[PDB]
Amino acid sequence: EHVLKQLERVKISGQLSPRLFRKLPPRVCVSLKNIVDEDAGHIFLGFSKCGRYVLSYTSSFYIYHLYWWEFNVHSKLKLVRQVRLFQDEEIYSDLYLTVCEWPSDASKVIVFGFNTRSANMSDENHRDIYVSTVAVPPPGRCDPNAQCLRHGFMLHTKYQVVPFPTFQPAFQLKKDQVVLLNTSYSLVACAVSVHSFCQILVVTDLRGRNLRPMRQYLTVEQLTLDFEYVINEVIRHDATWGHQFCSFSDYDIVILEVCPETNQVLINIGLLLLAPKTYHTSLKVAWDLNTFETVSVGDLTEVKQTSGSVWSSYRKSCVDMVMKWLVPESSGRYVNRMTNEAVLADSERYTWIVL
Amino acid sequence: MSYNYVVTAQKPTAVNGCVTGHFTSAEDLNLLIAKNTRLEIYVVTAEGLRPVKEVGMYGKIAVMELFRPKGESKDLLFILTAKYNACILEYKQSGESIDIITRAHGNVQDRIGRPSETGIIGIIDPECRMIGLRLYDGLFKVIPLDRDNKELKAFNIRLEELHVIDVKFLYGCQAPTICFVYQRHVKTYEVSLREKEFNKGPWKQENVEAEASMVIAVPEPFGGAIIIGQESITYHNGDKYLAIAPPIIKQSTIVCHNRVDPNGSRYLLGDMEGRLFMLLLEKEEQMGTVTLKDLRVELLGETSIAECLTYLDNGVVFVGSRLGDSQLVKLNVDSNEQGSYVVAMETFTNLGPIVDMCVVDLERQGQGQLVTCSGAFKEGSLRIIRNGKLHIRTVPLYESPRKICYQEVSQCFGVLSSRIEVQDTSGGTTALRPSASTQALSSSVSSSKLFGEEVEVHNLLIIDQHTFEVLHAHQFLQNEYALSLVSCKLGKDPNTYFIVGTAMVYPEEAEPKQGRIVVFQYSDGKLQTVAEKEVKGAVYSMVEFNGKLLASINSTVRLYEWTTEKELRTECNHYMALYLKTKGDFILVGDLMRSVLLLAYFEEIARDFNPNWMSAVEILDDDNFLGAENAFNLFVCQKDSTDEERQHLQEVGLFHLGEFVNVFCHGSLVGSVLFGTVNGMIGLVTSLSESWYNLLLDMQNRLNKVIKSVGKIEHSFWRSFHTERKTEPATGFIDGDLIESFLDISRPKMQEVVANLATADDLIKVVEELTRIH
Amino acid sequence: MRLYVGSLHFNITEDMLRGIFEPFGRIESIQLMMDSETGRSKGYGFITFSDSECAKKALEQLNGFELAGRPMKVGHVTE
Amino acid sequence: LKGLPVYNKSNFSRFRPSVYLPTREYPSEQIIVTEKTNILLRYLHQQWDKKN
Ligand SMILES: NS(=O)(=O)c1ccc(S(=O)(=O)Nc2cccc3c(Cl)c[nH]c23)cc1
Repeated sequence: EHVLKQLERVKISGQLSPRLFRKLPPRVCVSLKNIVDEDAGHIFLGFSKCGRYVLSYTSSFYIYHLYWWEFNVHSKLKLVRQVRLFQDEEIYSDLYLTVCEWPSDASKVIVFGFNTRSANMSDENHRDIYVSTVAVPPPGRCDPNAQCLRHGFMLHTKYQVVPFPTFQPAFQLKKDQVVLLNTSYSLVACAVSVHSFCQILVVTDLRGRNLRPMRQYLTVEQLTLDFEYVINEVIRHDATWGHQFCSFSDYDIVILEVCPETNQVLINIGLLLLAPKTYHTSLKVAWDLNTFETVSVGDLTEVKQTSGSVWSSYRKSCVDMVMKWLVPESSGRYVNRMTNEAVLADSERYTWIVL
Repeated sequence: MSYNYVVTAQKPTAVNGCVTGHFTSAEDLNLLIAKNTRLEIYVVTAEGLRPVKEVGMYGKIAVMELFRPKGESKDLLFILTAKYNACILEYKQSGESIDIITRAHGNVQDRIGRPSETGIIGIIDPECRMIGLRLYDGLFKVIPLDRDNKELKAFNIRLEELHVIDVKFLYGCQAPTICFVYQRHVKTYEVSLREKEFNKGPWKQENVEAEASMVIAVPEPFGGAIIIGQESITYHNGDKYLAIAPPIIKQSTIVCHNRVDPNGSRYLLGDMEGRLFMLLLEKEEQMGTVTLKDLRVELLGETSIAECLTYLDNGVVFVGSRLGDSQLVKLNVDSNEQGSYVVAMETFTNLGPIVDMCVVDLERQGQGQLVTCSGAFKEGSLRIIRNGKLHIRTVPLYESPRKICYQEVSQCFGVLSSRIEVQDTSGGTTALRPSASTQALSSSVSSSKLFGEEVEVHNLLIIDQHTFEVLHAHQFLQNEYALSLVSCKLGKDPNTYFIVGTAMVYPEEAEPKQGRIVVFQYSDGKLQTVAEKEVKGAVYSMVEFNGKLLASINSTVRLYEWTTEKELRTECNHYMALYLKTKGDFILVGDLMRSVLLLAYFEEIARDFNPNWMSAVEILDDDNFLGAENAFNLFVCQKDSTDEERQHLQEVGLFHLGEFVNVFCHGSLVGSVLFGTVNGMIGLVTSLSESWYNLLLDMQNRLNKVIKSVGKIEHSFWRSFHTERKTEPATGFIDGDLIESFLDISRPKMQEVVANLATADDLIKVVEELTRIH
Repeated sequence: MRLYVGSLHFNITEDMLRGIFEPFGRIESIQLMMDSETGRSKGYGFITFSDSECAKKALEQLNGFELAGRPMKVGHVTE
Repeated sequence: LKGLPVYNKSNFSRFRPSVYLPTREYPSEQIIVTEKTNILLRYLHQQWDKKN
């Protein structure tokens, strides 16, 4: 195709849409050797969903400062906001950092940090994952006596997981204003509230930039689903084989689908019970965040013969189910993820940052 | 703090769709048309189409189909808006109380599907059981048509193809089988409403060729479907396969169809070149049963480029165009002197694509007289609309007009005609039809040196403002492409010049790499090129900036001084600038994805950071700047007068217009702003005060609880700013048709609405001057 | 241990491969080779474990098994 | 060929719209209400009521 004939089609047709205008090449391109500052340890994560802010982070103990930058083509990429991530947290590792946005509620971003292995002798049998939500700098503004200017705050919490759970940044952040965290002993949904409830009808660290407020005011609410209690309740009622069962060792939980409107999240649960012999299942449980748990599938019983490959075969089944049951989500209502593994393409704004 | 008032100086004229049936009663052949929000009901009678009503829906009507359930005497109506409001409406005529009674209404957005590429497809089961809707990819919205007490519990069925071209409910199968074409292969399915799922429908899936686009469900008794598109017209039903590939259907894609005989014996096919085909099905008995022998298509002639076709009685068809003029056309049973079984009867006028307009003063007296450009391929025409009511004189060009401007010195019009020619090995390439460029008095090709497609010949026509014939056609060179045009005086010259922005686009590359700015004069019968300048890139938009020419190349806005030696000279390079508006010293550059940008004399001033695709922008005053985007909206963003807070714009006024606005032009037909959309609508934006804005706002909130709507669509929902990312109520704009409809209600309804201000006749006063600017 | 896998169906992320290659042993890096201009997966991938025995166990554990629309193969000699 | 239909031979033989302003209200009979439940979860529920 062309671009000029595409413009004529737009003029006489009135259906200009970036869905059909997607396989068109991005225009503006830089090697990031002309607009970058410190002429630092600024590793550039990637653009926002809007296209104006660019994010970067500096490791430099390690420190991990996070930086929102305002963009400009002819003039400078001006640094707007610098924020300290995970204060009063003893950090030791390289920390693969992953930042994400909510689908619609774009007033705050969320960032997770995962290392390679824990150091509590460095325990190989643990992993430290950190989380913190931080507000985005409000561009349209209008001494904290003005209301719509104090859109800046912070909430961080560190946890350890035990064989390791799966990062899932499309379903954990599909419900707006709520984050889902698989703590490997529980599943926790955290909801923040600025000034009527997004909850039923771990302990956090909240901060503004450095201070520590009291729990335009902000309140948090967290709901927490414990795996052992729900496994015992689902076995005691929905188990066509559950009489030879005695105990259970290990389980992995994958999130299949999160319905925001019904406030329900589907969790596949790959259990290792004993019934005796080593036996595995693949349960399915629907969780209703508005009040409670409902069963969907209490599946079969199966003998294991490879160690650990039960989990990879099981997660192969989970991605087989989700890749079968996908509905292609829209632009706008999707979750963007920025992570640099150690080029930034804003395909909407057609900007290339080659490295 | 910015207040504007938008009113419709011309209701949209382009036909968005048409349906036929016994709607007003059981016995009267109603023809229903949807023009972009207006549902115009007609009764076929002896003198012709006697128009009954014009019911105005609050939405862009995208699905409009007539279905009759069992036990209903006459047809009900199902309308779906393009904002996913659905309604089922029953006519009721008691002497004069025409009451279009809504029966069903509700929102069918699901907010997590994505918009499918080909469009909304609404289909009704031929035994009235349920309604199928492809709104989103990978999903099928089914509404059961049950009459129990209140609900119609619609649900979804996960279609597993994620790219479906066209889907039809099929005929005569004992359970309702859909039949679709996915990206291509034809599949069927059989819907199970009791369990709400697809079942493997009978007549398993087959392959078709990749440009197939239309599925037609043939009625009883034939069963099965026809798949049409690009020399592939294939009937399929189970065992039965049938194909045909004539050379006639190759040239252009068939765009609509209509069923002539009620048992599917013959069909009507309209395509992009405006031709007309009669698709013929032949019967055979082989006994009892009835089968299809052999398909044949038969041409009928040429009509206007049809968006919807419709056969009406006694051999007349309603060619309901979207680009150009709609038609009632008689099908002659006899031939003609060239092989045309179609003869024209009534040419319903339509503006259609208002690509651009410059409001000029033809005679005198400062009364605005709009000269818009219109049409797409063979029905491009200059429409001259003046206030009366609105008389619209049509000058057909038979080729595409791109932009126009007015050179009042020689009393002439410069316009950009782009005709499509089809290549051959015979010579270079010879055109299709006799058009305006081919019928010129004196033409000249540009003489400056410097198989599956179609070439574009781009010309400047110069057109007299009194007689509107053509005077000279300047044809640009091979693979040249004129984009933008401006008429102005430059430098200290005494004479006015035409300035055209041509590019050289090539089939092998998407991005253009060379173009030239060419400057002509008109020496009273001769168009003489006085300047040319070869620029590396395409010349996208050109504007006069205080005797200097502010050009825009690919992303480089340059400025040109017009030197004394008749030559153009560059000044600077600031780095898709495609709209350039100039109020004195400011420049409002609207990038396609850069929202808006300002410039001064190039010291940048402010920008906007918002996901938009600017169809056009406008400089309202030096503070407020007004843009229309491709999500069918309007928004105004002021300039706040803190250096980061100085280099920023704030979107203060949001308004879901419902149109795709191709051009803004300053002026007034009777300052104000005309916007000329792509449904032919011409609209007016006026600035306001603060207290008048609050007056009209509170009057409108008291008016919305009284003037009931059709389909119960909320006026706070139809006008609320809705793009794909977010939704929010409308601020900073006043829907002028809601307030102009105040004066047409009854006097008890006039005195019932207010109750909380002085009197009521004063409102009758104030609205009666708001109409005096149309 | 170094490994190349290319079989993916233009909808596998770095995270899906991390989750299905993880629970054998400690993993150090996943680099799913995406095509740049489409913003979408090219269909390759270079994943490196920490140790050298879990990648070799993955060679016979996950080779040619159908992932969700197609037979995914694993394989490393030197790559 | 040409045996075209006729609903009425008097139609089109002897060959400006009004605007519908609604004031009075006759109430709405039925409401289109979309089912809330997700497709996979509804499918798994209806399969768990098929074998169980
Ligand atoms: N657009 S999609 O194809 O529907 C789609 C895309 C990404 C995601 S995700 O963020 O949840 N990643 C994810 C998906 C599936 C399995 C796993 C494992 Cl194991 C770890 N992460 C997984 C879900 C759905």
